[PDB]
Amino acid sequence: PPQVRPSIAMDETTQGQDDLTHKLSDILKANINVQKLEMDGSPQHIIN
Amino acid sequence: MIIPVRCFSCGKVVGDKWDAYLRLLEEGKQEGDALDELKLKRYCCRRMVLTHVDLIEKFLRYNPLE
Amino acid sequence: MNAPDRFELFILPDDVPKLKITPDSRVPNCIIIKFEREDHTLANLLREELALYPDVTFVAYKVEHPLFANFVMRLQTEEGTRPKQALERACASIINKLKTLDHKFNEEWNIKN
Amino acid sequence: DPTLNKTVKIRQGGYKGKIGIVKEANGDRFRVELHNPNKTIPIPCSFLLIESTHGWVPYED
Amino acid sequence: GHTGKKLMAQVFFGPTYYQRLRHMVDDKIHARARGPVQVLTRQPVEGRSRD
Amino acid sequence: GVKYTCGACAHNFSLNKSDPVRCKECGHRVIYKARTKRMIQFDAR
RNA sequence: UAUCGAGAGGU
Ligand SMILES: Nc1ncnc2c1ncn2[C@@H]1O[C@H](COP(=O)(O)CP(=O)(O)OP(=O)(O)O)[C@@H](O)[C@H]1O
Ligand SMILES: [Zn+2]
Ligand SMILES: [Zn+2]
Repeated sequence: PPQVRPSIAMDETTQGQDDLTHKLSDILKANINVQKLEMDGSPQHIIN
Repeated sequence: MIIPVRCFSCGKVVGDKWDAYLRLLEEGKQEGDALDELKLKRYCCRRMVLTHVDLIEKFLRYNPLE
Repeated sequence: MNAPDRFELFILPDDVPKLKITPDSRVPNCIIIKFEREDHTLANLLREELALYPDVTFVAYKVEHPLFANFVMRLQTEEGTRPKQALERACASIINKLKTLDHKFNEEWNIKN
Repeated sequence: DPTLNKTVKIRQGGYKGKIGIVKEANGDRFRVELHNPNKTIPIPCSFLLIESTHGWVPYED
Repeated sequence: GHTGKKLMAQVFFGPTYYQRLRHMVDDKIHARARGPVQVLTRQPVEGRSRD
Repeated sequence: GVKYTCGACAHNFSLNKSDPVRCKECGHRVIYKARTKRMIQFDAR
Protein backbone atom coordinates (compact mmCIF):
# COMPACT_ATOMS: atom_id res chain seq x y z
CA PRO A 1 0.00 0.00 0.00
CA PRO A 2 1.08 3.67 -0.21
CA GLN A 3 2.03 3.62 3.50
CA VAL A 4 5.08 1.61 2.40
CA ARG A 5 5.94 3.99 -0.48
CA PRO A 6 4.75 7.55 0.21
CA SER A 7 5.00 10.57 -2.07
CA ILE A 8 6.90 13.73 -1.09
CA ALA A 9 6.36 17.36 -2.16
CA MET A 10 9.55 19.24 -3.09
CA ASP A 11 8.03 22.76 -3.38
CA GLU A 12 4.43 22.76 -2.09
CA THR A 13 2.85 22.12 -5.54
CA THR A 14 5.45 19.60 -6.83
CA GLN A 15 5.28 15.96 -5.73
CA GLY A 16 7.51 13.02 -6.63
CA GLN A 17 6.91 9.30 -6.12
CA ASP A 18 8.80 6.81 -3.99
CA ASP A 19 11.47 4.62 -5.58
CA LEU A 20 9.24 1.58 -5.02
CA THR A 21 6.29 3.21 -6.79
CA HIS A 22 8.44 3.90 -9.85
CA LYS A 23 9.92 0.40 -9.73
CA LEU A 24 6.49 -1.23 -9.61
CA SER A 25 5.51 0.93 -12.58
CA ASP A 26 8.56 -0.51 -14.36
CA ILE A 27 7.45 -4.06 -13.47
CA LEU A 28 3.94 -3.30 -14.70
CA LYS A 29 5.16 -1.80 -17.99
CA ALA A 30 7.57 -4.71 -18.49
CA ASN A 31 4.73 -7.14 -17.73
CA ILE A 32 2.52 -5.61 -20.44
CA ASN A 33 5.26 -6.01 -23.06
CA VAL A 34 5.48 -9.75 -22.32
CA GLN A 35 1.76 -9.92 -23.12
CA LYS A 36 2.26 -7.87 -26.31
CA LEU A 37 4.82 -10.29 -27.82
CA GLU A 38 3.56 -13.88 -27.42
CA MET A 39 0.28 -12.85 -29.13
CA ASP A 40 1.67 -11.03 -32.22
CA GLY A 41 4.99 -9.59 -33.50
CA SER A 42 7.47 -11.80 -31.62
CA PRO A 43 10.92 -12.18 -33.26
CA GLN A 44 11.92 -14.83 -30.62
CA HIS A 45 15.34 -13.24 -29.81
CA ILE A 46 13.01 -10.40 -28.71
CA ILE A 47 10.75 -12.61 -26.55
CA ASN A 48 13.86 -13.65 -24.63
CA MET B 1 36.11 48.54 15.91
CA ILE B 2 36.30 51.89 17.67
CA ILE B 3 38.08 52.68 20.94
CA PRO B 4 36.15 51.18 23.89
CA VAL B 5 34.63 53.67 26.32
CA ARG B 6 35.83 51.80 29.43
CA CYS B 7 38.59 49.39 30.37
CA PHE B 8 36.96 45.97 30.46
CA SER B 9 38.68 44.90 33.69
CA CYS B 10 38.42 47.95 35.97
CA GLY B 11 36.03 50.38 34.26
CA LYS B 12 38.38 53.36 33.92
CA VAL B 13 37.38 55.60 31.02
CA VAL B 14 39.78 55.21 28.10
CA GLY B 15 37.57 56.36 25.22
CA ASP B 16 38.69 59.97 25.56
CA LYS B 17 42.40 59.16 25.17
CA TRP B 18 42.57 57.72 21.65
CA ASP B 19 43.30 60.99 19.83
CA ALA B 20 45.81 62.03 22.50
CA TYR B 21 47.53 58.64 22.15
CA LEU B 22 47.84 58.91 18.37
CA ARG B 23 49.14 62.48 18.75
CA LEU B 24 51.86 61.44 21.21
CA LEU B 25 52.99 58.83 18.68
CA GLU B 26 53.22 61.45 15.90
CA GLU B 27 55.40 63.57 18.22
CA GLY B 28 57.83 60.58 18.27
CA LYS B 29 57.07 59.21 21.75
CA GLN B 30 57.37 55.47 22.29
CA GLU B 31 54.18 53.58 23.05
CA GLY B 32 55.05 52.85 26.68
CA ASP B 33 55.87 56.50 27.40
CA ALA B 34 52.74 57.76 25.65
CA LEU B 35 50.65 55.47 27.84
CA ASP B 36 52.54 56.77 30.88
CA GLU B 37 51.79 60.41 29.98
CA LEU B 38 48.08 59.59 29.60
CA LYS B 39 48.03 58.34 33.24
CA LEU B 40 47.13 54.77 32.18
CA LYS B 41 48.76 53.11 35.16
CA ARG B 42 47.16 49.66 35.52
CA TYR B 43 48.19 47.19 32.82
CA CYS B 44 44.56 46.26 32.16
CA CYS B 45 44.02 49.85 31.02
CA ARG B 46 47.27 49.93 29.06
CA ARG B 47 46.23 46.84 27.09
CA MET B 48 43.00 48.60 26.02
CA VAL B 49 44.75 51.40 24.15
CA LEU B 50 47.94 49.57 23.14
CA THR B 51 46.12 46.71 21.39
CA HIS B 52 43.05 48.45 19.99
CA VAL B 53 42.63 48.32 16.21
CA ASP B 54 40.65 51.17 14.65
CA LEU B 55 38.54 49.31 12.11
CA ILE B 56 35.89 52.01 11.78
CA GLU B 57 38.39 53.81 9.51
CA LYS B 58 38.18 50.81 7.16
CA PHE B 59 34.37 50.60 7.33
CA LEU B 60 34.02 54.29 6.46
CA ARG B 61 35.68 53.78 3.04
CA TYR B 62 32.51 51.97 1.84
CA ASN B 63 30.46 54.71 0.16
CA PRO B 64 27.36 55.19 2.37
CA LEU B 65 24.37 53.05 1.35
CA GLU B 66 21.82 55.90 1.58
CA MET C 1 17.40 33.15 26.97
CA ASN C 2 17.25 31.78 30.52
CA ALA C 3 19.06 34.80 32.00
CA PRO C 4 17.08 36.48 34.81
CA ASP C 5 16.50 40.21 35.13
CA ARG C 6 19.50 41.81 36.79
CA PHE C 7 17.19 43.97 38.96
CA GLU C 8 16.14 40.77 40.79
CA LEU C 9 19.43 40.95 42.70
CA PHE C 10 18.27 43.93 44.76
CA ILE C 11 14.54 44.59 44.16
CA LEU C 12 12.42 42.64 46.63
CA PRO C 13 9.20 41.08 45.27
CA ASP C 14 6.16 42.25 47.20
CA ASP C 15 5.29 38.75 48.50
CA VAL C 16 8.88 38.10 49.63
CA PRO C 17 10.16 39.29 53.03
CA LYS C 18 13.56 40.93 53.33
CA LEU C 19 14.06 38.85 56.44
CA LYS C 20 12.68 35.61 57.93
CA ILE C 21 13.62 34.25 61.36
CA THR C 22 13.05 30.63 62.38
CA PRO C 23 14.45 28.63 65.30
CA ASP C 24 17.12 25.94 65.27
CA SER C 25 15.75 23.83 68.11
CA ARG C 26 18.69 21.38 67.97
CA VAL C 27 20.56 23.73 70.30
CA PRO C 28 19.11 26.18 72.83
CA ASN C 29 18.58 29.82 71.93
CA CYS C 30 19.57 29.71 68.25
CA ILE C 31 17.87 31.34 65.26
CA ILE C 32 18.21 30.99 61.49
CA ILE C 33 17.79 34.30 59.61
CA LYS C 34 17.15 34.17 55.85
CA PHE C 35 18.08 37.43 54.11
CA GLU C 36 16.58 38.08 50.67
CA ARG C 37 18.22 40.36 48.09
CA GLU C 38 21.48 40.72 50.02
CA ASP C 39 25.16 39.91 49.56
CA HIS C 40 28.39 39.09 51.28
CA THR C 41 28.47 42.90 51.74
CA LEU C 42 25.79 42.79 54.44
CA ALA C 43 26.40 39.24 55.70
CA ASN C 44 30.14 39.36 56.36
CA LEU C 45 29.80 42.80 57.97
CA LEU C 46 27.17 41.58 60.43
CA ARG C 47 29.03 38.32 61.01
CA GLU C 48 32.33 39.70 62.33
CA GLU C 49 30.66 42.39 64.44
CA LEU C 50 28.48 39.71 66.06
CA ALA C 51 31.31 37.26 66.63
CA LEU C 52 33.21 39.76 68.78
CA TYR C 53 30.33 40.13 71.20
CA PRO C 54 31.01 38.22 74.44
CA ASP C 55 27.42 36.93 74.66
CA VAL C 56 27.39 35.59 71.07
CA THR C 57 28.41 31.92 71.14
CA PHE C 58 27.94 31.08 67.44
CA VAL C 59 27.65 33.16 64.29
CA ALA C 60 28.05 32.06 60.67
CA TYR C 61 26.58 32.73 57.24
CA LYS C 62 26.59 31.09 53.82
CA VAL C 63 25.54 32.11 50.33
CA GLU C 64 24.10 28.74 49.33
CA HIS C 65 24.30 29.45 45.57
CA PRO C 66 26.01 32.41 43.85
CA LEU C 67 23.28 32.57 41.19
CA PHE C 68 20.66 33.62 43.80
CA ALA C 69 20.99 36.84 45.84
CA ASN C 70 20.17 35.55 49.29
CA PHE C 71 22.11 34.24 52.26
CA VAL C 72 21.31 32.47 55.51
CA MET C 73 22.87 33.22 58.90
CA ARG C 74 22.97 31.17 62.11
CA LEU C 75 23.16 33.04 65.43
CA GLN C 76 23.33 31.64 68.97
CA THR C 77 23.60 33.71 72.15
CA GLU C 78 24.17 32.72 75.77
CA GLU C 79 21.18 32.17 78.06
CA GLY C 80 21.02 35.80 79.21
CA THR C 81 20.70 37.43 75.79
CA ARG C 82 17.98 36.89 73.20
CA PRO C 83 19.42 36.12 69.73
CA LYS C 84 17.21 38.50 67.73
CA GLN C 85 18.15 41.30 70.15
CA ALA C 86 21.88 40.72 69.64
CA LEU C 87 21.27 41.06 65.91
CA GLU C 88 19.46 44.39 66.48
CA ARG C 89 22.41 45.57 68.58
CA ALA C 90 24.94 44.61 65.89
CA CYS C 91 22.97 46.68 63.37
CA ALA C 92 22.89 49.76 65.59
CA SER C 93 26.53 49.25 66.66
CA ILE C 94 27.72 49.21 63.04
CA ILE C 95 25.51 52.17 62.04
CA ASN C 96 27.15 54.11 64.88
CA LYS C 97 30.70 53.13 63.85
CA LEU C 98 29.89 54.32 60.32
CA LYS C 99 28.47 57.62 61.61
CA THR C 100 31.73 58.20 63.50
CA LEU C 101 33.64 57.15 60.40
CA ASP C 102 31.71 59.63 58.24
CA HIS C 103 32.39 62.44 60.72
CA LYS C 104 36.13 61.79 60.98
CA PHE C 105 36.41 61.63 57.18
CA ASN C 106 34.58 64.97 56.82
CA GLU C 107 36.95 66.61 59.33
CA GLU C 108 40.09 65.07 57.81
CA TRP C 109 38.85 66.19 54.36
CA ASN C 110 38.60 69.89 55.27
CA ILE C 111 42.04 69.64 56.90
CA LYS C 112 43.44 68.40 53.54
CA ASN C 113 41.69 71.10 51.45
CA ASP D 1 -9.13 40.94 21.10
CA PRO D 2 -8.50 44.43 19.66
CA THR D 3 -4.97 45.11 20.98
CA LEU D 4 -2.95 42.18 19.60
CA ASN D 5 0.07 43.03 17.45
CA LYS D 6 -0.36 46.72 18.41
CA THR D 7 2.61 48.65 19.79
CA VAL D 8 2.75 49.21 23.55
CA LYS D 9 4.64 51.15 26.24
CA ILE D 10 5.05 49.81 29.79
CA ARG D 11 4.23 52.21 32.64
CA GLN D 12 4.85 50.05 35.76
CA GLY D 13 7.35 47.45 36.87
CA GLY D 14 10.93 46.58 36.11
CA TYR D 15 10.27 47.09 32.39
CA LYS D 16 8.96 50.65 32.76
CA GLY D 17 9.59 52.86 29.74
CA LYS D 18 10.22 49.94 27.35
CA ILE D 19 8.55 49.39 23.94
CA GLY D 20 6.84 46.14 23.04
CA ILE D 21 4.16 44.45 20.96
CA VAL D 22 1.17 42.50 22.25
CA LYS D 23 2.00 38.97 21.10
CA GLU D 24 -0.85 37.24 22.95
CA ALA D 25 -3.63 38.76 25.07
CA ASN D 26 -5.69 35.77 26.20
CA GLY D 27 -7.05 37.43 29.33
CA ASP D 28 -5.89 39.89 32.00
CA ARG D 29 -2.32 38.53 31.70
CA PHE D 30 -0.80 39.66 28.38
CA ARG D 31 2.39 38.60 26.62
CA VAL D 32 4.33 41.66 25.42
CA GLU D 33 7.26 41.08 23.04
CA LEU D 34 9.82 43.56 24.33
CA HIS D 35 11.83 45.34 21.67
CA ASN D 36 15.05 45.96 23.58
CA PRO D 37 16.20 42.41 24.55
CA ASN D 38 15.00 39.31 22.66
CA LYS D 39 12.45 38.12 25.21
CA THR D 40 8.65 38.06 25.46
CA ILE D 41 7.52 38.78 29.02
CA PRO D 42 4.32 38.20 31.04
CA ILE D 43 2.72 41.48 32.09
CA PRO D 44 -0.74 42.50 33.38
CA CYS D 45 -2.85 44.48 30.93
CA SER D 46 -3.16 47.24 33.56
CA PHE D 47 0.59 47.95 33.09
CA LEU D 48 0.38 48.83 29.38
CA LEU D 49 -0.15 51.98 27.34
CA ILE D 50 -1.31 51.41 23.75
CA GLU D 51 -0.59 53.77 20.87
CA SER D 52 -3.64 55.24 19.16
CA THR D 53 -4.63 58.30 17.13
CA HIS D 54 -3.55 60.74 19.88
CA GLY D 55 -0.58 59.61 22.03
CA TRP D 56 -0.31 56.61 24.34
CA VAL D 57 -3.75 55.69 25.66
CA PRO D 58 -4.37 53.20 28.53
CA TYR D 59 -6.54 50.11 27.96
CA GLU D 60 -9.44 52.31 26.81
CA ASP D 61 -8.51 51.98 23.11
CA GLY E 1 36.44 39.51 47.28
CA HIS E 2 33.92 38.27 49.84
CA THR E 3 36.01 39.03 52.91
CA GLY E 4 38.85 41.35 51.84
CA LYS E 5 41.33 38.87 53.37
CA LYS E 6 44.53 37.95 51.51
CA LEU E 7 44.67 34.58 49.81
CA MET E 8 47.18 32.23 51.40
CA ALA E 9 48.35 31.50 47.84
CA GLN E 10 49.63 33.87 45.20
CA VAL E 11 48.00 33.75 41.79
CA PHE E 12 49.58 33.54 38.36
CA PHE E 13 48.03 36.63 36.85
CA GLY E 14 48.33 38.55 33.61
CA PRO E 15 47.05 39.09 30.08
CA THR E 16 46.49 36.14 27.73
CA TYR E 17 44.92 36.20 24.26
CA TYR E 18 41.55 34.42 24.31
CA GLN E 19 39.24 33.42 21.47
CA ARG E 20 35.44 33.54 21.29
CA LEU E 21 34.54 30.29 19.60
CA ARG E 22 31.47 29.70 17.44
CA HIS E 23 29.92 27.32 20.02
CA MET E 24 27.29 29.14 22.10
CA VAL E 25 24.81 27.35 24.35
CA ASP E 26 21.68 29.09 23.05
CA ASP E 27 22.49 27.78 19.57
CA LYS E 28 22.43 24.22 20.91
CA ILE E 29 19.86 23.99 23.70
CA HIS E 30 16.90 21.88 22.64
CA ALA E 31 13.93 20.10 24.17
CA ARG E 32 11.01 18.19 22.66
CA ALA E 33 7.77 17.04 24.27
CA ARG E 34 5.72 15.99 21.28
CA GLY E 35 6.18 17.21 17.73
CA PRO E 36 6.48 16.24 14.07
CA VAL E 37 7.13 12.70 12.87
CA GLN E 38 8.40 11.19 9.63
CA VAL E 39 5.70 10.21 7.15
CA LEU E 40 7.20 6.77 6.53
CA THR E 41 8.06 5.61 10.07
CA ARG E 42 5.94 8.00 12.21
CA GLN E 43 8.98 8.30 14.47
CA PRO E 44 10.12 11.79 15.61
CA VAL E 45 12.03 13.79 12.98
CA GLU E 46 15.77 14.51 13.27
CA GLY E 47 17.19 17.81 14.39
CA ARG E 48 16.89 20.86 16.63
CA SER E 49 15.90 22.84 13.53
CA ARG E 50 12.81 20.63 12.93
CA ASP E 51 11.62 20.19 16.57
CA GLY F 1 3.58 53.01 -1.29
CA VAL F 2 6.85 51.55 0.06
CA LYS F 3 10.11 53.51 0.19
CA TYR F 4 13.25 52.01 -1.34
CA THR F 5 16.84 53.12 -1.95
CA CYS F 6 19.02 52.41 -4.96
CA GLY F 7 22.02 50.24 -4.14
CA ALA F 8 24.17 52.14 -6.66
CA CYS F 9 23.15 55.84 -6.70
CA ALA F 10 21.34 56.08 -3.30
CA HIS F 11 18.23 57.78 -4.77
CA ASN F 12 15.13 57.42 -2.58
CA PHE F 13 11.77 56.53 -4.13
CA SER F 14 8.54 54.54 -3.73
CA LEU F 15 7.05 51.60 -5.64
CA ASN F 16 3.42 50.42 -5.80
CA LYS F 17 4.34 46.70 -5.92
CA SER F 18 3.33 46.42 -9.60
CA ASP F 19 6.08 48.75 -10.79
CA PRO F 20 9.18 47.01 -12.16
CA VAL F 21 12.08 46.60 -9.74
CA ARG F 22 14.64 49.21 -10.76
CA CYS F 23 15.77 52.69 -9.79
CA LYS F 24 14.08 55.57 -11.63
CA GLU F 25 17.30 57.63 -11.53
CA CYS F 26 20.00 55.29 -12.90
CA GLY F 27 18.01 52.16 -13.82
CA HIS F 28 19.83 49.96 -11.29
CA ARG F 29 18.01 46.72 -10.56
CA VAL F 30 19.39 46.16 -7.04
CA ILE F 31 17.49 48.21 -4.44
CA TYR F 32 17.09 48.16 -0.66
CA LYS F 33 14.15 48.82 1.65
CA ALA F 34 14.18 52.03 3.65
CA ARG F 35 13.85 51.92 7.40
CA THR F 36 10.57 51.30 9.27
CA LYS F 37 8.12 54.00 10.35
CA ARG F 38 8.19 52.42 13.84
CA MET F 39 10.28 53.85 16.68
CA ILE F 40 13.32 51.84 17.77
CA GLN F 41 14.41 51.57 21.45
CA PHE F 42 17.57 50.04 22.91
CA ASP F 43 18.43 49.51 26.56
CA ALA F 44 22.03 50.85 26.34
CA ARG F 45 23.36 47.92 28.33
C1' U G 1 6.60 21.57 7.05
C1' A G 2 9.77 17.44 2.08
C1' U G 3 13.31 13.74 0.12
C1' C G 4 18.02 12.04 -1.48
C1' G G 5 22.98 13.14 -1.16
C1' A G 6 27.61 15.85 -0.16
C1' G G 7 30.85 18.78 2.63
C1' A G 8 32.53 21.14 7.00
C1' G G 9 32.31 20.65 12.27
C1' G G 10 31.23 19.35 18.16
C1' U G 11 32.45 15.57 22.66
N1 LIG H 1 35.33 10.46 17.72
C1 LIG H 1 34.79 10.09 18.92
N2 LIG H 1 34.06 8.98 18.97
C2 LIG H 1 33.54 8.61 20.14
N3 LIG H 1 33.63 9.21 21.29
C3 LIG H 1 34.37 10.33 21.23
C4 LIG H 1 34.97 10.83 20.08
N4 LIG H 1 35.65 11.99 20.35
C5 LIG H 1 35.45 12.17 21.62
N5 LIG H 1 34.69 11.21 22.22
C6 LIG H 1 34.31 11.17 23.65
O1 LIG H 1 34.95 12.24 24.23
C7 LIG H 1 36.10 11.79 24.98
C8 LIG H 1 37.24 12.70 24.59
O2 LIG H 1 37.43 13.67 25.56
P1 LIG H 1 38.47 14.91 25.25
O3 LIG H 1 37.82 16.12 25.79
O4 LIG H 1 38.45 14.79 23.66
C9 LIG H 1 40.01 14.27 25.88
P2 LIG H 1 40.38 13.74 27.67
O5 LIG H 1 41.12 12.44 27.57
O6 LIG H 1 39.13 13.77 28.51
O7 LIG H 1 41.26 14.98 28.07
P3 LIG H 1 42.76 15.86 27.79
O8 LIG H 1 42.35 16.94 26.81
O9 LIG H 1 43.09 16.34 29.18
O10 LIG H 1 43.68 14.81 27.19
C10 LIG H 1 36.29 10.30 24.66
O11 LIG H 1 36.84 9.61 25.66
C11 LIG H 1 34.79 9.94 24.40
O12 LIG H 1 34.14 9.88 25.64
ZN1 LIG I 1 41.94 48.90 33.72
ZN1 LIG J 1 19.81 54.59 -9.05
